[PDB]
Amino acid sequence: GIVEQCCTSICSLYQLENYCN
Amino acid sequence: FVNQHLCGSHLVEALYLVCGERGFFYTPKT
Repeated sequence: GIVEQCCTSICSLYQLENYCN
Repeated sequence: FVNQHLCGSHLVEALYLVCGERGFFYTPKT
């Protein structure tokens, strides 16, 4: 996901938030 | 800070800026 949401598109800080803790 | 694509090198820098001191774990590959 995070690998295909930002490189393969535009992901935000809340979308990337699913990887913090 | 800008809505755009963050390929791993950008992600590691957008995921740390967004959640660095908190640490994380992103390594998906589908």
